[PDB]
Amino acid sequence: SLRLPQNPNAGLFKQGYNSYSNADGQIIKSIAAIRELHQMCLTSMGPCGRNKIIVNHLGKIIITNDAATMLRELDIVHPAVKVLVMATEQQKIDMGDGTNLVMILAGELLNVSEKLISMGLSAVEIIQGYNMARKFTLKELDEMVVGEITDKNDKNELLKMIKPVISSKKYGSEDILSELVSEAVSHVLPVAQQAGEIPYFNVDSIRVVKIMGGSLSNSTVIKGMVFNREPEGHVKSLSEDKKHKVAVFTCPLDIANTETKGTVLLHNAQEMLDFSKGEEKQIDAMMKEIADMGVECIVAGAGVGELALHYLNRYGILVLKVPSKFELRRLCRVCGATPLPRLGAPTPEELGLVETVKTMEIGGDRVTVFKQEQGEISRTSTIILRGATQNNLDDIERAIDDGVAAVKGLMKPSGGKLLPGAGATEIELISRITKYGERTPGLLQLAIKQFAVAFEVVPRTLAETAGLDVNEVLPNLYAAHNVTDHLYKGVDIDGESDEGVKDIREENIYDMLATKKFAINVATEAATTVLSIDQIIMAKK
Amino acid sequence: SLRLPQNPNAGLFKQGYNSYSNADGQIIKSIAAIRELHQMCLTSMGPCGRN
Amino acid sequence: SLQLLNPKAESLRRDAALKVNVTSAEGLQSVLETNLGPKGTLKMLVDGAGNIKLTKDGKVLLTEMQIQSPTAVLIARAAAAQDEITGDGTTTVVCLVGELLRQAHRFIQEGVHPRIITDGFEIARKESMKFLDEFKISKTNLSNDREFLLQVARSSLLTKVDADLTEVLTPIVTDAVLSVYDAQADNLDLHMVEIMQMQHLSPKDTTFIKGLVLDHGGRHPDMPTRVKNAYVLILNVSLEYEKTEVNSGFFYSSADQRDKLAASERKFVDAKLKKIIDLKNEVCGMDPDKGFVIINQKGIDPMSLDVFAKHNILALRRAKRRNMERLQLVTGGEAQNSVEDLSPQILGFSGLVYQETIGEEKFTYVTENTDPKSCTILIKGSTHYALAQTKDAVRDGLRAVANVLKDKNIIPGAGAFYIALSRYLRSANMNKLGAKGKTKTGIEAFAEALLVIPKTLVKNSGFDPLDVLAMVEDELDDAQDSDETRYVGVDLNIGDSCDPTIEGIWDSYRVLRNAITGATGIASNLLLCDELLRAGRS
Amino acid sequence: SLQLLNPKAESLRRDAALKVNVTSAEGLQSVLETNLGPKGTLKMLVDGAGNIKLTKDGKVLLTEMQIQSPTAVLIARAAAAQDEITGDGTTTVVCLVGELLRQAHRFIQEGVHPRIITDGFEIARKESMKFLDEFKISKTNLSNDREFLLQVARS
Amino acid sequence: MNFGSQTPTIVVLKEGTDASQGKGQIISNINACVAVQEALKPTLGPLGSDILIVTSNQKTTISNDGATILKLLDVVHPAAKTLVDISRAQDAEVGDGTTS
Amino acid sequence: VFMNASQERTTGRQAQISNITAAKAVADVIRTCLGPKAMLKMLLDPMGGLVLTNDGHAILREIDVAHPAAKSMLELSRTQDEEVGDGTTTVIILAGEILAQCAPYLIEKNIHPVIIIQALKKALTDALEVIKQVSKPVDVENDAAMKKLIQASIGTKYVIHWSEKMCELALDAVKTVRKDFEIDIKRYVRVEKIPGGDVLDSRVLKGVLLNKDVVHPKMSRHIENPRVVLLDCPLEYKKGESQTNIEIEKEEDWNRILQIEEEQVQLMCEQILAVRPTLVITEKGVSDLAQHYLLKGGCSVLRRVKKSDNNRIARVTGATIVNRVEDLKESDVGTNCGLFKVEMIGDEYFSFLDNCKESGLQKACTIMLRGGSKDILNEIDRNLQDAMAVARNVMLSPSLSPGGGATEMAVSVKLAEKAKQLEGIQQWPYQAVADAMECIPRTLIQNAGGDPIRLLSQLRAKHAQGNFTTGIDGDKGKIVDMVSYGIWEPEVIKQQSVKTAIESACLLLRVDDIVSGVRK
Ligand SMILES: Nc1ncnc2c1ncn2[C@@H]1O[C@H](COP(=O)(O)OP(=O)(O)O)[C@@H](O)[C@H]1O
Ligand SMILES: Nc1ncnc2c1ncn2[C@@H]1O[C@H](COP(=O)(O)OP(=O)(O)O)[C@@H](O)[C@H]1O
Ligand SMILES: Nc1ncnc2c1ncn2[C@@H]1O[C@H](COP(=O)(O)OP(=O)(O)O)[C@@H](O)[C@H]1O
Ligand SMILES: Nc1ncnc2c1ncn2[C@@H]1O[C@H](COP(=O)(O)OP(=O)(O)O)[C@@H](O)[C@H]1O
Ligand SMILES: [Mg+2]
Ligand SMILES: [Mg+2]
Ligand SMILES: [Mg+2]
Ligand SMILES: [Mg+2]
Ligand SMILES: [Mg+2]
Repeated sequence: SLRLPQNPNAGLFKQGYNSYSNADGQIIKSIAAIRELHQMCLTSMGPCGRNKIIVNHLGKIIITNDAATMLRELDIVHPAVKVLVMATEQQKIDMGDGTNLVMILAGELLNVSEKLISMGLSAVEIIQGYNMARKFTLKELDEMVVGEITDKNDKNELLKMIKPVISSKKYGSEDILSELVSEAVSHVLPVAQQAGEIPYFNVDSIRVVKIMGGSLSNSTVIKGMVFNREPEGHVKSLSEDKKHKVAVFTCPLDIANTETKGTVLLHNAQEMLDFSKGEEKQIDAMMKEIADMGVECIVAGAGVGELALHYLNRYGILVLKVPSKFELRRLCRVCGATPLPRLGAPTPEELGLVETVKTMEIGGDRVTVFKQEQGEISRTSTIILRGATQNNLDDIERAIDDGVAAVKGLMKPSGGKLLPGAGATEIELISRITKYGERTPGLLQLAIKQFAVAFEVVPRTLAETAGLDVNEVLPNLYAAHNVTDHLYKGVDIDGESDEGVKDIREENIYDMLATKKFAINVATEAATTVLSIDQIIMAKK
Repeated sequence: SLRLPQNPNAGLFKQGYNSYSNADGQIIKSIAAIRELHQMCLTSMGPCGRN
Repeated sequence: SLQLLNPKAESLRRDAALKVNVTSAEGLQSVLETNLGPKGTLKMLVDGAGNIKLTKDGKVLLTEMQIQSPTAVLIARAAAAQDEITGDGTTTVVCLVGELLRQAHRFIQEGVHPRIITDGFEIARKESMKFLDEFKISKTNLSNDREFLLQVARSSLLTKVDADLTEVLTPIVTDAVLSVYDAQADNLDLHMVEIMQMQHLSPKDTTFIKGLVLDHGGRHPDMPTRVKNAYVLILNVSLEYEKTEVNSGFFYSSADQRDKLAASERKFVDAKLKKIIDLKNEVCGMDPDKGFVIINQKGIDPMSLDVFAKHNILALRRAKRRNMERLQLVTGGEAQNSVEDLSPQILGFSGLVYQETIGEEKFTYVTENTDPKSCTILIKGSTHYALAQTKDAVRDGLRAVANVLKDKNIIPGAGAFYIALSRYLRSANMNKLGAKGKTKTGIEAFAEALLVIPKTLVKNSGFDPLDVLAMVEDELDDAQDSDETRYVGVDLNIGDSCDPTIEGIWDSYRVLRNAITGATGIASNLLLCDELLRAGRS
Repeated sequence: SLQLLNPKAESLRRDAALKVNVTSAEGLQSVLETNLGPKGTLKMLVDGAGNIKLTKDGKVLLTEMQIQSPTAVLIARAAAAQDEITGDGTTTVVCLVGELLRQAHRFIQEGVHPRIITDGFEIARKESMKFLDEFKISKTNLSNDREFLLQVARS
Repeated sequence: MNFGSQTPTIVVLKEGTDASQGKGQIISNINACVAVQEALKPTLGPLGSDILIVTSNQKTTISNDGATILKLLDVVHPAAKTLVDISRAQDAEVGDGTTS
Repeated sequence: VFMNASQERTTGRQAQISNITAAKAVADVIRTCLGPKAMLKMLLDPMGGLVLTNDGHAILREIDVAHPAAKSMLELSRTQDEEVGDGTTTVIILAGEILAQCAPYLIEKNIHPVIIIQALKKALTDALEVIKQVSKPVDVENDAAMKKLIQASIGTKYVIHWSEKMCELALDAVKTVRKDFEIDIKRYVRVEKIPGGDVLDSRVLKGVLLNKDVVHPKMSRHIENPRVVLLDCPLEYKKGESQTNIEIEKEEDWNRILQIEEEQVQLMCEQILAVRPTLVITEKGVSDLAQHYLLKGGCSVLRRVKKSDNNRIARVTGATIVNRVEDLKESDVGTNCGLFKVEMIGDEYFSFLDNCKESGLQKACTIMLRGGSKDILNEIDRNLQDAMAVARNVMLSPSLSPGGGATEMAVSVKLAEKAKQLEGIQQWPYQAVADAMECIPRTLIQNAGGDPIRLLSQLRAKHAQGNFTTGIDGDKGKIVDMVSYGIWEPEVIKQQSVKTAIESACLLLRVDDIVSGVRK
């Protein structure tokens, strides 16, 4: 009676494998395990959300409130959390907006299922309850859109899209950060009377170059690109040359050599005297045809030899390394030229135009300015950030990346429209799901009623992070929808929130319709997987 | 395949307990164990026996 | 959820715990599977101290060998308590509990709840009690048949030993229980029969003695070894150095007083010796032919042994406490504590008193009594384990025969009781029984588990257990329509059936009644246990 | 008598190895029996690298999880060969092997020799193949109807 | 149903990860910045005093301003690195008042 | 470092979450131990024994649980046992669910614990009135009504097969100990067990069962009218508190010392023979010299007796314990003893003392039990203590509460009706109490194998219209009424379940931080 039988299955599989199955654990146990990371995201939600410091094993510190970025650098042993982590990764890759909503909504769907399983409701009927409730949710989101806009052009129309996204991240800056993104989008879009057929837009058109030092208000928008390099051979001519042709060469500038390793073979000394001047006049012939075409700038991705740099310095031709290939195609879009691997001679149709180039120090380090005024740019821009700390500017770059991601999600489909924010949409969905359960009798009513309860976390998080009571302001919000003016009721964050009612159209805080549709589908599927896994199989280490 | 089941349900008794049965040649090993001390007393038998 | 309550704990529940009771009881039954039956295997136990225990009793195997599995601990405590009261049924309960768990385990895998399975065990067991009244055969003790006690005693003897030791011990046990039966009808098993281990000759030379035998003998040479007519005087008072009460002591003024005070130690000893001499003055008639002996419960001072030597009085010291209670049954006298009041009536009588000195130990033999009220059994053996093998074989045969004289009924053996319940439980209408629906299944698991014991008997004989029971069921089919009531047994010699009444195979009534009742409660509590955990402060 | 050949050699003879084949197959079946049917359980395979795999098929489960018990290795290699040609039947074969052993193990304890037990398997299997020809229904695939292929593919 | 013996609970975060939340974490983050400030308090002003710092390589470096002082010592705690960034940003952009 | 402190300090909401999760795991183990179909739990102690029972009291007692909050749930087991003895499993399951069901909030609503506690005090007061209204009084003088009442705790145990025999043993044991208000105690009830035998042969016998055989062969083992006298002093020679240290000058003085020791003990034996007792019981050891003069007069000698058994012998025969032999009188001699006999059992001897049965001091009785093994005896003994404790509540409290989960569900319906009428900030903690009360009848469905969704939905609907006696059937898992179900339970059991569970939940809600291993 001292020792246990050890079970016969101990010899089966291995000792490193661990098993969690129905009645063996999990079943609202593992749901209580993700509540630690769920509470982590609850404090980071909203404009009052709290950033979180994460130190990776490498030592790099990433401070942000984005759930997709935080869960990426964290090593998590619990497997079912990765279902929620990978759910937030899809939100950042495709839409790029709503990562915090997916983790919070999917976490509450597992919390409201705690009462369902405790009542004896099998997980088979729970999956059918959320699937039928998700289809009814997506169908009711179209009738609530008052923000349908056909423009997507004027800068003031972006104040209802880009600005509300920036309001949450780095709430300390509103008009400063919104002007940087709105001006960068106006530059990358082509100027035309009517542009149809869904003009192409990508996240690579707007870039962020972070420079240490300086206030955020001192930041500006540059149509070109700002890279940190060392110019060589001469000082720029400023505007004396006006528009100058820029030739981008993929291959380096040097006498063409074979891929195989060659060497010089000299039979007699007669070829030795001509070997010195031979390499000089050979490369000079290809460099002379470039100066005849009026090319003041040459960009060669690979390393340029000193023999090629000697000739280009006297003619006043700029040389820029650009080691990275990814940034090489970005300078080509500024001037609008064609990258040429061959040397040959520059053709007029394949050469671009740059208004001016200058070398200045924004933060004390010399950088080259590609800014082009009056010129024609296509899908290119940059945003120079000025900040005292490097970690604070890290989330600002992600806030800009999330701001331009909304433009990509707005432009690519027919449209993203708008939705009322600040807890206005989440409360309206509660009355829709609640009444939907009473229309169809059955055992699924328990899963439908609890599906609407999980929508209460979003509007109260704005009140919880504002230092407000969720038993007063939140219950008084439902009475404001009693009945247009009843759809615009929302959560107020202010010392004046005691009334609990602030008009949303005053500050114009709106959310994308396509973002909420993609966030609910991922959050519902993520919570469905946790409830659909009956047995867990682990491994050693 | 790497390690044997090592006689399951053997925890019924202490690890020091061993079971030997007439099967598996143990009754032959018991007789062979007698011959170890049997030859000791064979050379000691009789007036010519060795102490 | 136990890992949150305790940092380190071990637990197994549901299917993990269901394999605990089934598998652990399967390995324990397999050890005693080859034990059951007269042809069963013989096991020897050797511990780390060097002791050797050689017996076929299943109780010695459980007590000597430790068991780590907690499931078998419940079975070991149940099999041990079965041998305590009934002297039999140790290996029977183990085969019942271990098999009933496996027979009910097949339906647990089918989805049947354990409770409704255990509920059918009680319904099926209560019918075995109602059938037990018609199954038992009444025996009247007024006939005083000696042949009946011979066949019943051989049931336990043929199992433990072969026919060589059975023929020797059969009349010994019968002659022992013959004096147990009295007009009072009260049967006292402990005082009537004892087991005394002595190594002499061979174990097959064991003989029966009609009077008490003691482990002590005369220390002084002049004490008569053989006394024709001896009067046994029971003395529970000890003559020897006392505790002296904190040892106050003597103080002498002169050297003449030193030896004068030393004689006071013999003043108290000789005071009680004069009463024995005065008692001898009454029995002094025919002193050369007769004799006077003294048996003391406690050690006697060697200073006083020379007093009994001059009077030719045999003295016995350091006797057992239980032996003092039997001196009234053997000799016929009474016990005497204080020597102040002595009478010839309390003196016993013996026709032969002699002592046999073997080695350093000396034993006193008493026999030839007029109306002896008790007897003894002298166990002889070649080796230390041979004394224990006969001790466990005779003692288990004592309770078997003693339980026969308690009641008026006797149960036939040879598996006739287990086969009869199989045809009874399977052919009984379920409307008469209180079990319905799924509870009908639990009764079938109890009836099938009872057929393994008659099959286990055949496994030791080498014959196929399935083919030998085919002829048993075919005989009971035509016996009901032929107007003939006959019990069918199992004969392992010829591999055919037999009649327990003609062959003489009988089993005690209290053994099978307490075995089924005991085995049912063990297996029921194990099937109703869905979790096994270990927790405690150490 | 095996230790006389090698000191480190171990063996289990007669019923000692028989209890292993019945227990190891029953333990492997008990894990994979919950995956049989449309209502079956869903297993989550998590290795040391953190990869998550959700499948109800026994081919992937037995491949990712190494089996220490030699008895269950025969069942794993048999279920693997079943998935190669037929692409289906991994869980079915595992449930049959463990059941054929448990049903036959009950007769072994009754004194039945395993040789005649293997005879009853081959004689009854050949009769099942003859019944398989009469039980099956021939279909006409020349029409290329969708409704017939939708129900078979949905199952 | 279980594999064997008992199964221990799986910790969410990796074993060895230090995580703490609530008001006690912010106070610990502020005390990390104040402790670094205690060294730069006497350095402020024309009468301020220099700080002698020896690294693990036994390389002697003396700097009065707080920009180089924070570069010599290797900062671990995250909140204390914030005071290092503002010292290097003030040095590169302007270079005066890095201590203030 | 500072003092003894820190390490990892759990603060904030996660300290209360750890208190809820750990306390919830306590009720999850015995969750299957509730109901008539409840399973069993085998426990392994460090001493090497075995404890197999379905009672949550004995399960949580031997299990060692190391945790600040989870140990508080272990203390609740002895609260129900020592005060009542029935309902120990219900309290742990209820208190475990209350902490989870009444306080999921502060993870969400951030409601202060004291605000919840103020609602728990008002919910406990209203819960007592609901139980008083659904309780119908029952006559305590009806033997047929007490038999069905004892079977309430028997229906969930293994003795339900013998329940017809078990109610005969529990009714006669409580009625005998009852003294006329009607206060009884189990200290005089003997738990002594007999290994082996048939359960039907077990019966409650008046008197005290001794394991000791008569000392001398001439002592009569059969006496028609035994007369028992209790002696605390040993019959041996008392040395005294101080050493005697006799200085013996003459050789005749030493023999007188040993001669008085025979006469001094004889003097104490002659004073005993004045009342001519047939049976003499001595608490301490007895010399072999004292038994002779007692045998000459007819007195019987026995082995030394523990102090616990001396108190029960004096109650049966009416004897008074007499330490001083000189003060022994005929008034303190026990009389009215039915029979004195000794039966042979292989383990030990057994001595029987029968009462003549014919207000005075309460009578004592022993309960003989014949089991199948040693562990089965310990299980029925725990079943008798739970069954006999039910008869103690009905005598002191004639009120009779509804059983079968009808008490907890009746409160949950009344709490839900008053939750909407109360409104205020306390409506959430007050309504959450009703959700924890319906978990106990929900466990009856999970153990029976039914659907708790459809059964509990019809149970709440039929509770208002049909009657307050509607409850869950244990065996069939159907909807039945306790009137036709024939089994009821006292109100004291239900009152202790509601009070102990709520008062314990208020203690765990007030915990802020937890520090382990401070000092000893
Ligand atoms: N100044 C403000 N006043 C009131 N509500 C605000 C303010 N700024 C942001 N919010 C609300 O806070 C919420 C933050 O949501 P957010 O995490 O940005 O959603 P997503 O995860 O889709 O980016 C928004 O829905 C917005 O309505
Ligand atoms: N010589 C025999 N022939 C047939 N059956 C026998 C013989 N000896 C014993 N048995 C059977 O074996 C069973 C067990 O006997 P025994 O070994 O004395 O009890 P236990 O097995 O409980 O120790 C008895 O019921 C009896 O019917
Ligand atoms: N001549 C001065 N009179 C008064 N205050 C001064 C004078 N020079 C410097 N200070 C003050 O002393 C502070 C520290 O100056 P210093 O240590 O020289 O450079 P830093 O400001 O970079 O630390 C400054 O904030 C300045 O206001
Ligand atoms: N046969 C039954 N059917 C339904 N409910 C029952 C039955 N027996 C007991 N109960 C319920 O179980 C609860 C506890 O009873 P019981 O198990 O006897 O005590 P404990 O839980 O302390 O062991 C009681 O409140 C009662 O309502
Ligand atoms: Mg956002
Ligand atoms: Mg026997
Ligand atoms: Mg398939
Ligand atoms: Mg300065
Ligand atoms: Mg009870």
